Amino acid sequence: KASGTLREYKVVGRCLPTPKCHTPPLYRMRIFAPNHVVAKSRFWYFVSQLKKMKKSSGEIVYCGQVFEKSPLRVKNFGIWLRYDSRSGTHNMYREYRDLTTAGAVTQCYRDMGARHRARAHSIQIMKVEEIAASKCRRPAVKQFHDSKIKFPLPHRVLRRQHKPRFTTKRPNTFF
Amino acid sequence: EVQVLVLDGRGHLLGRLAAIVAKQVLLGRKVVVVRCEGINISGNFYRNKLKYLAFLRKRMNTNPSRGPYHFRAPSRIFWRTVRGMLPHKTKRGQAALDRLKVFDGIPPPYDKKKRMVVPAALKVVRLKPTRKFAYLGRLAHEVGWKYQAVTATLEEKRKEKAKIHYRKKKQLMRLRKQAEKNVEKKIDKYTEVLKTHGLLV
Amino acid sequence: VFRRFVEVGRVAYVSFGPHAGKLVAIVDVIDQNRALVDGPCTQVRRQAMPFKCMQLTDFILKFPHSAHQKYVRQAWQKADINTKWAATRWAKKIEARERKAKMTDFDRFKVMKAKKMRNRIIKNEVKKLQKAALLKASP
Amino acid sequence: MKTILSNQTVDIPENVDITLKGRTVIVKGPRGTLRRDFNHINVELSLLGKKKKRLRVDKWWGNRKELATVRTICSHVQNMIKGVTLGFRYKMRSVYAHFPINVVIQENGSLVEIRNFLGEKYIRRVRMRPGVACSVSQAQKDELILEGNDIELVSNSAALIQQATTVKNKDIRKFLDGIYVSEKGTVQQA
RNA sequence: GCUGGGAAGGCCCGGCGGGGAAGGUGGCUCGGGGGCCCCCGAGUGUUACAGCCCCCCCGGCAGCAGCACUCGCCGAAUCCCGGGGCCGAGGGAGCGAGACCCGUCGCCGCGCUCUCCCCCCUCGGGGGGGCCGGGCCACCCCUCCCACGGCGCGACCGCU
RNA sequence: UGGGCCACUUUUGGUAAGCAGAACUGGCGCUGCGGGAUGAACCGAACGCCGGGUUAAGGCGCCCGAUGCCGACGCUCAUCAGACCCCAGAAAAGGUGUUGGUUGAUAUAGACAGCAGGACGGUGGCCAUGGAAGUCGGAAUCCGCUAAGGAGUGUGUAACAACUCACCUGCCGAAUCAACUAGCCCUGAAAAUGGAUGGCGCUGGAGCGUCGGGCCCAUACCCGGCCGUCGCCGGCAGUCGA
RNA sequence: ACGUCGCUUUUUGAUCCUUCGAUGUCGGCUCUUCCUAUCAUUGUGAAGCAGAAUUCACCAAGCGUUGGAUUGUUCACCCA
RNA sequence: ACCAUCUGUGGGAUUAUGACUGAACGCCUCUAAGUCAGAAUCCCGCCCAGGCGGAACGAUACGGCAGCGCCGCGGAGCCUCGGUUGGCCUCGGAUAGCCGGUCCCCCGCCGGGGUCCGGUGCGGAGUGCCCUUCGUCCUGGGAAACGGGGCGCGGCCGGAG
Ligand SMILES: [Mg+2]
Ligand SMILES: [Mg+2]
Ligand SMILES: [Mg+2]
Ligand SMILES: [Mg+2]
Ligand SMILES: [Mg+2]
Ligand SMILES: [Mg+2]
Ligand SMILES: [Mg+2]
Ligand SMILES: [Mg+2]
Ligand SMILES: [Mg+2]
Ligand SMILES: [Mg+2]
Ligand SMILES: [Mg+2]
Ligand SMILES: [Mg+2]
Ligand SMILES: [Mg+2]
Ligand SMILES: [Mg+2]
Ligand SMILES: [Mg+2]
Ligand SMILES: [Mg+2]
Ligand SMILES: [Mg+2]
Ligand SMILES: [Mg+2]
Ligand SMILES: [Mg+2]
Ligand SMILES: [Mg+2]
Ligand SMILES: [Mg+2]
Ligand SMILES: [Mg+2]
Ligand SMILES: [Mg+2]
Repeated sequence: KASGTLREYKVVGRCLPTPKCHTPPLYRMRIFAPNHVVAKSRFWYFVSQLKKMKKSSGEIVYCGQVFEKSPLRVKNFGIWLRYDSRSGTHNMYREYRDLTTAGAVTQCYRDMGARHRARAHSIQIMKVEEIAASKCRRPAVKQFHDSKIKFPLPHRVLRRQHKPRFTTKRPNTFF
Repeated sequence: EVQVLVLDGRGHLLGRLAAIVAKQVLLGRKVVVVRCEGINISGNFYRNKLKYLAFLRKRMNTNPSRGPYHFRAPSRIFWRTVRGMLPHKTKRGQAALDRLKVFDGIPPPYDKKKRMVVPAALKVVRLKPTRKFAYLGRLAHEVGWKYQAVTATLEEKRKEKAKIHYRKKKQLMRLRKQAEKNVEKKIDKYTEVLKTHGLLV
Repeated sequence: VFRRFVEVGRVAYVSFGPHAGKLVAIVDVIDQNRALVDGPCTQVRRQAMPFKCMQLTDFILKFPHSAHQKYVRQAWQKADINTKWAATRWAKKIEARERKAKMTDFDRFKVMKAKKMRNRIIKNEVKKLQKAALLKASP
Repeated sequence: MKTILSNQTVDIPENVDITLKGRTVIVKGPRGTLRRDFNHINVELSLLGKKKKRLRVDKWWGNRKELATVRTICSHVQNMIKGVTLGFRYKMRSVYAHFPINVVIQENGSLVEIRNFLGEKYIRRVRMRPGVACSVSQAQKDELILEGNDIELVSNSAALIQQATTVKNKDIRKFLDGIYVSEKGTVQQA
């Protein structure tokens, strides 16, 4: 699985009806996927391991994008995940701050890729929870819980380097 | 542009500047890079000196008089880098290489001109402040360039002369502002015309 | 040495992006790279925004962090940030740049003529001043 | 992990005047002027009080490596304060097994000659750093006093003497000759 | 057009309230910077001289994947206009008069006339309104069947 | 024609081999074209001669067409860095370099680290011997004073002694420790002509991981023109202006 | 030590890719350059380094690394 | 002809290594930032060669019509090579900061310090500035009239990389 800007999908599926059980149970999963197609694929992959279910021998009754309930409230996400490193499998718990659950998960995929060289197919999200600032544990997030937070941006590197490309004035960084 | 483009090599990264200059000279422009001893190189000085010592070791065993000519002067080093970025073995590449002039220090034809600066190549924006970097002048001097002293003294003298010229320029601007204060009444309408169209806030 | 600080209430000026050229107020801060930013009176609804497109101004507004847009607008309109920003030299320069760009050919002609005559007058005055300062001889 | 801010404060004594020319700290006191520029470190230096005269070093968004420069700058400034208030005196005791070491102080204590180290004919000649004064003690038998304001220069002069007095091709655990810095302290002991 | 018949959101200080906590408002205590009055930093907390989240007995209004660029999938639920570039292959299409000055022709889409009143410009020429009945839908009433979904009430059969 | 060879996967002999031999499919041979700097086999794609448009694989600092995006998030400093299937170079084992993660523990009843005290008695415990008094060893692991002190973690003496730690306390005020793990980097890491991420060079990246929008061209795909072939065993004897 | 991971192509093997319308096939003599896995010399750290002598390792290949009896020998051994 | 005799040389940055101050990690620490000493190595020197690389300087064509240099834009022209389609005549630089202006102190009437005042997403701004071409002729108001132009003559100064 690749990525993009992930969107969370509630995927509801079930086994196909059989004479043994004409009302097989329904199961819900939250799949953070680029689109509904990959969401269904990851859903089948996950329920194959969780239950004795198959894409062919079952069916998906629902696949709907879960909009963010509070996309304007800064909040802290704790993500329980497990992944296949180059020399085993390990469980990790990570902290993020984002306005969207899906954005927090995308940040998690990017951060795992940067810090542990892990690909999105290795990463396996198993819990995403909005948690309190007091329940935060990682200092990189804990340092942003301050009502009087204040900091300057010290070294503003000019990003319009090629416009103009040639000029008589040396750029000023302090702003 | 048809005019001769003059660059001040102080504070520019070597490859960053040479990459721009190669495209410029391939596009039919005339480029003059001055003060080539002031070009920086990213990475620490001992590492850069080791790299140049390795380039020194690369020579034709059979006859070094035919081998890779290791040019010691900073201007010649920058010129060689530009050559490496140019397709110098063709006629077009040779013409492009000939369109370039490189100088250690600033000769009299250019010390009375305005020197351009390439922001996309400057060390200030292409290097994080915590990284170490080396000066082409120190590196060249320590690998064989014999004129770090005379160039330093001549550059300081040119700095004094340009300081005097700048002092006179400041005096001229002071007089210009005083004259504007004098003829405010006479030029008040032209000032309004300029203001309405945005010149002269 | 620093005089402008990202904080709750600081007025930022957006330089690029879909909201370029508008003022906004910093409401909250996330991950060193983004800020919950909401400028109600300046037609920017609440959203996250990178610090790279912000240019802090010298105005600070007073409201609690992550307060609602109602209180943000109340503080903004009590401060009259629109008129103060219009009064500052930064917005004057931006306005002059815009009206310089929008100039037509006839306006360029008029600018040329006015500037020609104005520079003639100023240069003649400069020559007079140089004469006045040149008529000095006393060691 | 970029910590938002790391700041540290140093109190200036009353009889000391500290001026900031950018990142160049100029510390002036009864013993003179110590100047040092910290332009190799990107920090925010500021002077706060009017009677306390606090000096704050701030570093924003500093990772682990540069977070340690704040205490380094504060300690260097405190060293400057100590130098211009009480001065630095390094007492070195010249120890020898058999051959006495003839230490001769030349012009105004800026040159030290070690004559008979391990009973040889070569005379070591050591030039002290500028502003550093050497002396031969009176209350002690074989003792050298190195006085100055820059702790860097004083201790570097002491190291110059100590490493001039070096034994070669011998068991250094046996041959313990040389001059070693017995103690590091101040002048006026205030 | 659809979605959670979109999520949030903006205004009506949202009114009647409840609960909660801090990234703790005011106040109070402590220790500091400005000539017993102000600012800074450390504790207390439940609203105070800021606010935030959850539940409502209920909301109401505009707008609605926003011409305040927060976050989608599309078009029988889709159309109009404009610009740039490359190209011009083919060469007897006439069932009609019996072609003769010459296939402005096939299919497809339209306009006017062989009917008449008017309206508005123009000095005869332009721009318009139609012109009598039908159905079907929209409005009101009350009216049948079927399909689908949900809820209740039974008779049988089966699963205890 | 009846000498084959190569690649994924399977697979036999062999330490292994660009070795030798088998099975499946594809290719090279018989094959040009874009890409991998270069290359019989790898990736894309197969070819009449041209024009426009668009792609594939691969790229877009300069060589060298195209990121001259105000690209996004992080990681990493190398005094032998790194830089893309085949592929042109590396291992076990280490690091108090930095980052992330797991598990455990101490702590305002005062962590931890520093500076400062104490560090006792039966008992110079039993065998062991030349001397082993805590500290050469074989066994035992108790008691009281206690706040704590081990019949002992070390250094040391021939034995002692004398220092040291376990352990308690003082000063200090707020967090702290250890054991693992896997990312980059470093050590491990030595060959002969002078030399190779292709070169230049590159460190707010021209390196590494994960992603976005654009953009570049092949003989590939679409549209059009032309040539030839193949097919419709296609049409025309109706020149039938009557 | 028992084990275990490597490197090199100065040995000997393994294969037969290039050369059989020919690449003159051992050794010695002469002569130049290159490598370091350093024998000596420069600077060093360590030792069961007192001094002397010696042993291990580091930066390091600038300079040097010899005269002879026997043997076709490379190798081998001895004399100095 | 070591078979005779003579001569054979200095510096720098640094390696290993040993140190300084100083955190990280209220202790320590040669390292993280910043420093020091440091070698048959490296680089230059001394020595050899001297670029399809430059410098300064000298003399520069006859005794007979004979060559040449410089001055004139002096004219008339031939042949051949093509580009281009206003100019910018300049501080030094810092980037965890800059720039401009003013009153006191030094050093000969200006610069450098310190106080004060301004500006700073650089407007005393290269996203900038200067010039700006249809030409004349009547013909007025403004700027000016201490002006404008001489391929006009003669003089002085400055510039050496
Ligand atoms: Mg200290
Ligand atoms: Mg010895
Ligand atoms: Mg719409
Ligand atoms: Mg045609
Ligand atoms: Mg085989
Ligand atoms: Mg074979
Ligand atoms: Mg074939
Ligand atoms: Mg092929
Ligand atoms: Mg190719
Ligand atoms: Mg390759
Ligand atoms: Mg094409
Ligand atoms: Mg390429
Ligand atoms: Mg290009
Ligand atoms: Mg390595
Ligand atoms: Mg063969
Ligand atoms: Mg043959
Ligand atoms: Mg032959
Ligand atoms: Mg031969
Ligand atoms: Mg070695
Ligand atoms: Mg030699
Ligand atoms: Mg001789
Ligand atoms: Mg060191
Ligand atoms: Mg040194």
